[PDB]
Amino acid sequence: SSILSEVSTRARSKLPSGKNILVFGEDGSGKTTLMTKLQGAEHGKKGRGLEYLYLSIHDEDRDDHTRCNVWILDGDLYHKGLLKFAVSAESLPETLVIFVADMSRPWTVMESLQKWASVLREHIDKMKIPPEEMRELERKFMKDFQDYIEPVLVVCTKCDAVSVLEKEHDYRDEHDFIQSHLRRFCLQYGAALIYTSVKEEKNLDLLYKYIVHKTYGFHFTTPALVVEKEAVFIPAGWDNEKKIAILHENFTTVKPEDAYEDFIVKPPVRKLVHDKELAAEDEQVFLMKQQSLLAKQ
Amino acid sequence: TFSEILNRVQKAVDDLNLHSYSNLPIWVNKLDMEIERILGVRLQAGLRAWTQVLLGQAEDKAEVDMDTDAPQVSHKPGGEPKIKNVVHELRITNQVIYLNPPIEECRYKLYQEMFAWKMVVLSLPRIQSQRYQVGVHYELTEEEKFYRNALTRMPDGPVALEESYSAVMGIVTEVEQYVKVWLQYQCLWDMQAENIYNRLGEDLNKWQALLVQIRKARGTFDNAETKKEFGPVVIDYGKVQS
Repeated sequence: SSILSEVSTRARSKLPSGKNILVFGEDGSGKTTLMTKLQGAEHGKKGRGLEYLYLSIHDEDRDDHTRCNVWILDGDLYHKGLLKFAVSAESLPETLVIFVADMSRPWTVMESLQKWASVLREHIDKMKIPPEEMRELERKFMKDFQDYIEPVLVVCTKCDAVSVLEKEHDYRDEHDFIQSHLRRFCLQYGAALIYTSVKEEKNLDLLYKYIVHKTYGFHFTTPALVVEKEAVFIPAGWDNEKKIAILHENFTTVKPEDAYEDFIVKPPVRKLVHDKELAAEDEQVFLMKQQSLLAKQ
Repeated sequence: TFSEILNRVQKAVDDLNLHSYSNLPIWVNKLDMEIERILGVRLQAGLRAWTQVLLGQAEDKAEVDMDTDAPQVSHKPGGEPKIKNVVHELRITNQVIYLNPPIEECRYKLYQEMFAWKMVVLSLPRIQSQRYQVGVHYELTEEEKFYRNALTRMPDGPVALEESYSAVMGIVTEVEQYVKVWLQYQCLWDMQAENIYNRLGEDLNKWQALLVQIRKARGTFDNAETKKEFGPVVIDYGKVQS
């Protein structure tokens, strides 16, 4: 035994399967579709609550395989308690957090992102980690931050809807506003931004490479792109307020301090405004009305 | 059976739209809420029946009391979910114990059987008040098209749904712990036979003692069992047992 145990402690081990990805976003933001596509599956059955899956990761050079746990939460907070089932104390460092930003509904991007970021914050509050462990994790994360040279990951979905925004809502290059706001939010939370389009198959391989890099520690070489309007990619540590200032030059009616809701408006969708409930007058009330009519005569 | 029923109600509502009655969206909206409520309780029953089948707590019809002379033609609201056997071939190659299918694939296979069950309800067509209007300029998403939202309409709140997730996680976790014990017999490979021979050295007494120990350890695998069931999940450890 002692023998077998000692042999075991020398195992060439597989890459860590325990690794976890947590995905957040509003319903209909494309969370499930995005992850299913990354998995290589054609059809993902839509779940309400805490959705599940895993990525098969293959290293061709070593001819080795490993698999990343996948967990995507439902948009409704009614299913929030499932997060304790997605991330635990032991599995928290192995977990990579993915937040979905819906570019088909840009006006709810920031608000939903603060919704998702907050919910994660209360979750880690409930987790009750030791303060020393929390400081150690923050040290590791910030060490990864400044050591970047040329974790939370923000992925933008259905960016091709920008083409609709140019037509349906008369958007232009200035409405720079949303991406500057998103980059400032990333700086606030130290996240990496990437733009994606499953419809156009944009940056899917770049996304997959970056996920494998951040989780398994694999290599990564693609540079930061911030010029293309709907293909912006910013790895962690690249963004800065001075670097964000390039977009503020292109503004001509708005200012960087201007509110998101004022410049970008939530459209009042023309739902079927239901008519007033018409109800037959009761016999008593109708007859009191008739009494009032007769008495005055 | 549900879709056929939802077909009949839609035709009647289309007749109401056909004759131009007042306030039809309000009455349809009230009926639509009532239908979703019924789909809520049936979906809650379906998950709990599925959870019982997953945990092995589903009661077979043999235990239905025969003294009750009343016919139970009404089928179970949660149905009779049948989780099929999912054997995992445990294996050791070049002294390296690895499992294909892994416990992670048990997580995949188990959650996958479950994802089929939820789709019995979540994929049903959603009743539309203005279905009769064709080409109506109204946005329609998947939640509008199907009752993909019924999973929040469960009567005991989200408990029935969270019990199903907990049940799947519990069974997969048990399988993972069981498989982890075999995946640990890679101890033959991890440090070689030569390392044990360095440990024994030239002492023939230690070699005599080791030969007795190896024979005792062999006796633990001389069992005819190849498959162990933990609820509906089977581990074909017989391949490793070979």
